[PDB]
Amino acid sequence: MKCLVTGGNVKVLGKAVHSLSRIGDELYLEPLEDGLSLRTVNSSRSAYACFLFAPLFFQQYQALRCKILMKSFLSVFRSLAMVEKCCISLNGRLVVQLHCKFGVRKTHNLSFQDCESLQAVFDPASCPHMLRAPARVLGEAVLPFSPALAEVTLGIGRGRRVILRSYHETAKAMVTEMCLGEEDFQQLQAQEGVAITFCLKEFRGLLSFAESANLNLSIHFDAPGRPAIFTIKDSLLDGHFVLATLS
Amino acid sequence: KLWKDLQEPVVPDPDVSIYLPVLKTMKSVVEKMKNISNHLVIEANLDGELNLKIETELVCVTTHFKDLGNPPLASESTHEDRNVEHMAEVHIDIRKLLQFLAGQQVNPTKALCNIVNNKMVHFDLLHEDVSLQYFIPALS
Amino acid sequence: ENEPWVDKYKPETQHELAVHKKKIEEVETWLKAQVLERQPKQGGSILLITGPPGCGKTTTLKILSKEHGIQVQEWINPVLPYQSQIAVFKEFLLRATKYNKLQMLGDDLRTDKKIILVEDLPNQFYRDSHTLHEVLRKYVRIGRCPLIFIISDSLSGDNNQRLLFPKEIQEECSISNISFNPVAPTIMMKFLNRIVTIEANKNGGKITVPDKTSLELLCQGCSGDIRSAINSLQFSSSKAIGGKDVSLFLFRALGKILYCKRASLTELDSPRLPSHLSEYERDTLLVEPEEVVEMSHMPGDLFNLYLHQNYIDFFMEIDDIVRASEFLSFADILSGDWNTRSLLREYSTSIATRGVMHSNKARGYAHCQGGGSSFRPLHKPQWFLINKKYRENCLAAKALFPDLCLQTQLLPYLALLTIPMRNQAQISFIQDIGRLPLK
Amino acid sequence: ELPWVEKYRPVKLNEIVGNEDTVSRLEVFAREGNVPNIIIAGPPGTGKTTSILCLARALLGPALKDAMLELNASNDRGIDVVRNKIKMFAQQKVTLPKGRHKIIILDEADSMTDGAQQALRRTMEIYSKTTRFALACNASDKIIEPIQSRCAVLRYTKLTDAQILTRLMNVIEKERVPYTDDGLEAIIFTAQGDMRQALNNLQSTFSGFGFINSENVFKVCDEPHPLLVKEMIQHCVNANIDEAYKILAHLWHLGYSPEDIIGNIFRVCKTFQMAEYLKLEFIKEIGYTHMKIAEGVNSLLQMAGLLARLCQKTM
Amino acid sequence: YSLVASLDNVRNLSTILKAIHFREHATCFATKNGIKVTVENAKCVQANAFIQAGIFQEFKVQEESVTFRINLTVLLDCLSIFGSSPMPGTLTALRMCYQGYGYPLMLFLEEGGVVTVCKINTQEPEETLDFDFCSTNVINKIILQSEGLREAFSELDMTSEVLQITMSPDKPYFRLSTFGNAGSSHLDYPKDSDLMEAFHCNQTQVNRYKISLLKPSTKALVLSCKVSIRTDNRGFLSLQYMIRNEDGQICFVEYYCCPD
DNA sequence: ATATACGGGCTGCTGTTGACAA
DNA sequence: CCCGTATATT
Ligand SMILES: Nc1ncnc2c1ncn2[C@@H]1O[C@H](COP(=O)(O)OP(=O)(O)OP(O)(O)=S)[C@@H](O)[C@H]1O
Ligand SMILES: Nc1ncnc2c1ncn2[C@@H]1O[C@H](COP(=O)(O)OP(=O)(O)OP(O)(O)=S)[C@@H](O)[C@H]1O
Repeated sequence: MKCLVTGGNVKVLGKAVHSLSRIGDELYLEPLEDGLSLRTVNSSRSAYACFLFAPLFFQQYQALRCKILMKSFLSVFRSLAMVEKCCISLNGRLVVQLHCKFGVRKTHNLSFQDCESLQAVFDPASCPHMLRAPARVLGEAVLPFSPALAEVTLGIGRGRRVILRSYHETAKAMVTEMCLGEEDFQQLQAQEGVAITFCLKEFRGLLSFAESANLNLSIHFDAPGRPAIFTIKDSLLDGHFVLATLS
Repeated sequence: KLWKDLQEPVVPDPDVSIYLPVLKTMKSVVEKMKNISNHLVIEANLDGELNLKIETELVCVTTHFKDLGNPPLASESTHEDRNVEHMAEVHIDIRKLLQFLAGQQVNPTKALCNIVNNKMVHFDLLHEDVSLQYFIPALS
Repeated sequence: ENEPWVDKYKPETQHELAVHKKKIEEVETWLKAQVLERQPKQGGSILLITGPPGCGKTTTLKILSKEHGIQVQEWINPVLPYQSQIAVFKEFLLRATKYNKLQMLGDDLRTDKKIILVEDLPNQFYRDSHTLHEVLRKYVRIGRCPLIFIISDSLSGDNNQRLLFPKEIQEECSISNISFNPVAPTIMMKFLNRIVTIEANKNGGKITVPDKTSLELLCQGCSGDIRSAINSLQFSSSKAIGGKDVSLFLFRALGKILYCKRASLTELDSPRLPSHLSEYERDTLLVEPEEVVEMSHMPGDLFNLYLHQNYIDFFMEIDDIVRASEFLSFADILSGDWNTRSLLREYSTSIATRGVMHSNKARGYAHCQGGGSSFRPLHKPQWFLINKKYRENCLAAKALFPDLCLQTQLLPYLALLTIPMRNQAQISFIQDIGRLPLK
Repeated sequence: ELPWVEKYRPVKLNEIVGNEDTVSRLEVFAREGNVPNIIIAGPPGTGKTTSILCLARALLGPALKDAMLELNASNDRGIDVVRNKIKMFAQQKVTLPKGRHKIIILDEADSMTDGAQQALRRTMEIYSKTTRFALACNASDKIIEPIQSRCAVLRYTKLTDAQILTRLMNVIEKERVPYTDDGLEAIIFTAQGDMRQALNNLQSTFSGFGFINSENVFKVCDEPHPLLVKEMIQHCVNANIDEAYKILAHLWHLGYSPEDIIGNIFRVCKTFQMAEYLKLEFIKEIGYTHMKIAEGVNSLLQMAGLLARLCQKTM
Repeated sequence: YSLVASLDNVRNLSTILKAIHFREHATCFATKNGIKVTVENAKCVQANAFIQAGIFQEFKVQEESVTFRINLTVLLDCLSIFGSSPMPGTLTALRMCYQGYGYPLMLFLEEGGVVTVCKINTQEPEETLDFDFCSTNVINKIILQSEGLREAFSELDMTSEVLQITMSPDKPYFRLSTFGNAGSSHLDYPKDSDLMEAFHCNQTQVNRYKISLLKPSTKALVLSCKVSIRTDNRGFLSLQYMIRNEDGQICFVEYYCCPD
């Protein structure tokens, strides 16, 4: 394994690492035959986030699977990704050598333990419904909500419109009924009342990474109980997020 | 049944009514004073002198303000036997004054302080069209 | 040759467990009656599992869950490199109770029923003990899948278990109970014999098999705990070891003190009372009071109170009672200050125990215990409630006639007051003190 | 350099002259290499820590620096940082040839709080396929039951005279010190079990005398106290106050505080061979006298009165 | 009245004192040339300052030198009692008087018509070590900038216990190592850069230092413009800083630490 | 004819130093 | 500690 990242890709790599840290507690590193894969899974295994990086830096695997505590990586790339080059290899130790301005070089040796291969099963083709929209609109749509919320419900109203609500399970709390218009979204294959209920934190990490170059999301929601899929496509970057729905 | 208990607090006859200084400097001084101790003494004079005093077993600090215009008092027949150099200072706990100074963000034009001898300090502010009445109990 | 014998001979099938069949059957019928009668409207529930360490509570549950195809959810404490610990715990609980796993890559797929197992409780739960009650109430309100709690307890020093579940949340939350017992000698004997036979059949070299005479010695000094027994067997088979400390189960220590197991005065050279102390001759004793009191892990001032509560019923004469009472009073005197209360405390307990033991001359004549000692339970001191009532009544007398002496001088006047006055909650207090039963 | 108590430390495992069973079993286990977690207990001055360190060094060899963890009482053992570091070391993977594992040693574990032990007991049952524990302590009642419930408890004992004499002879032969049999007997008598104390006493005697004659040993200081009180109690048993006061006067003129004497009197009295009535009364009188002494009124007259009251009981 | 001192820009003294503030007490030294405040900790680490007579406008001393011990936290709080964020155009003036032994220290502050009076009673003195680092036995010396190590020393607070400093003429010219829970972290600094004003190391030197003693150097590094590192034959470390004020003067702060 | 488990009684009444969660 | 009772097994 040998990767040499040069340019502004360091910032987007750090943002992806931050989103994964916001989702999961451990980081799975897997060199595939077509690039690098970063994987993370929630503690209760109710959410799964994967970033596949198309060959863009130097990718060359084999001369092959690891997992690391994620707080260490998060701290390293929060304090050391503001930096003109990055180098990643596998000695034996994981070297995260980081070239900097002038002649300063910083090296980071880390400890890893053997783990199994993590994967999931998603069927985007099997999903009837489909929704597409720019990420900025959705990010603006989730701003009025308080930062202490747990569950959010997405639905399609009567009249071809979207609706985001606040699911609550006599000292109650506030409720929100934010609504949008069909003229902002670009593609809707929906129905006359199909709605789903999911979490918020992983969605917030997804939106945080998706609010950089004005990317477009894609939601494939199905009947309640079945998982939802959030897919982000870019030039040289693929990402897929799988959540769970209340049944 | 509780409608009477939320009525506007009554304002007794103030022993001394004094114009207040700029709020930012007073807030900064009080904030720096919070570290040393949790007790403060406020003193109001008849010539527009406002004194903030703390006295510990190790350090004693006193801050003076002068040239504060005394508003024309309604009772003009009760000043022939009251010493101008006399004062009606009081002592309060510095935990509720700091909140009141920190909340404000703009300096109004109706900054008034009414001080009584026994157990009461009262603040009057008015900005644009909104009036604020502040009541801080004494006896820290 | 890379794992210990504890981790190498684990029970795969149910029949390889070292637990009595009835307990396994009870856990199994509870779990299977929950699974079979799983109503769609069934709410949450909490199961409590207790027992001394090293009996096999976790392994039997895991085996029974795997046999019937049940998903289990563990709870491992997160590792620090702002959010509170309780916040993380509640978030995990909500996620586990609400949603399910996705697909994984190779699992026991056909699952829609699961239980949550929590063993590694956080420290804040031990320090506070009041967040747990709110968490349990919320779970009972919003629970779907049952919650199983596993606790490890010893005979003396059980503060954590009673602090966590103080008989009130169990009563008002409808929590069940299942208690294990130490493994019987025969079961451990048969399993140890099987293990040593398996090692012997390995051959490889001429190694001395451990002697049989030490094999029951190994099981005798372990008190029904498999893991230390296997560890000691591994240590001893290299060519007694495993002296786990005992806790003595305080209610057993009280009986040991109060029953005075005596001997028939075997011929020895013990000193005798020469001429005039002929009424103080006693038979040989086979108990050390100091070790008994120390091993119960209790403060001395509490042991003396329990002895004072429970020592009367075992006596038959009055003079011995007088002597015992005098000894107890003298033991009390030595601890009445505050600066030197902890410098000298062993004297009081030792004096009280030895006085109560020696003063019983009726019982202390060897072959004179036939017959009696019926099925009698002990009790608890009554001084605590009376003292607390005295203190609260002190305050209720002071602050409300404040213009101890008031209870000693003014309260006699109150007792001879008996006239009404202008209040509502005070007439009840007046009628409280002054209406003691009297014919 | 170092004194004789820390320079003559064994480096191998057969130089230890303590117990014979546990040491041989530990040598066999070091030969094989599948040790479980162990807890060592016993009186001070034996060599528990020496045995543990020698076992670890024999197990690892050249990879001791990067595969061993040692923790002490001077080092902070709270809950947070210790649990974090322990989990880092347990989860971290290292390569070991056949059966050697990673070793975590926590010396004097009795000083840990309940929270530290309760957080530690989880890590000691999962990562057993790549790591193992080893604990040394003095009081074994401090360690909670669940931690003991999965460990092998090895209990040492106070050394006898033969092994002490053999190792002392080895030291003398190494250092070429002229000796005498009665002087060595006196040194062993002063030792009273602990071995580092014996070596320190011998070095102190040899410092500025050049001989280990008994007179030189007693002159350069020390002397054992309890056996004098043991005779005194026997004297007061038979109503011999005149003979009882002599030893008390000797001890008081020797320079011993009342509390130090009165504690030893109680300690010797508990483990004695008398009746029950006499033991009860003696304990009562000693308790009252100790309360009086602790209150501040300490002098020779109080001890004399205590002796008189003890002698009055037997008449 | 022994010594009296007056000034119109409290900020210079305030920042000089804040650059050395990590203990609770300090010892002063008033001499015909100026003040000198020093502090020590663990009998190994020692930090000292210097405020020459050029800064002052009204300075008066009597007879010989004057020594007294003062609490640093209270003095620093009293100095900056008018807010540590003045807009350009607002200044504060102070006057201080010390009337000999056995009497407190006066402090009269004024700004824009507001006048404050405070007193600090002093209980002196202590004893100071003799850390003589004259430039005669110094073997390794370097001078370098601050913006290079702003983040570097900011990226130095972990759960480690020892910091390793190695300097050699060749290969790792100036390398810092930190061994923690996760792993090693090297921060090599080469020569011929924008922050390498003079490299004159003679022989290789590798040493270990305690994090607890060397941590409070961050405050001196933040409010600085240049840093000089010196180490002698034995291995004692001397750090020299250079701070400037608004007027355009220069003051120095020195740190002395001992190796493990 | 012999080994093993139910039944009933416990959380409880001034000063100086130290660890934990925020 | 203490007494009496219901079930597995040879
Ligand atoms: N027949 C057996 N029955 C039970 N455990 C066995 C048996 N044979 C081997 N073991 C081993 O003993 C272990 C039992 O662990 P225990 O510590 O007794 O379980 P535990 O109930 O969780 O104890 P705690 O939690 O400390 S109260 C199993 O995990 C096996 O590794
Ligand atoms: N069994 C032994 N054989 C030989 N020397 C011993 C033995 N036990 C103790 N020593 C001596 O004791 C000296 C230091 O004792 P330690 O082994 O450090 O005591 P310890 O085992 O750590 O027990 P502690 O720490 O006092 S509770 C060594 O240098 C030895 O000379």
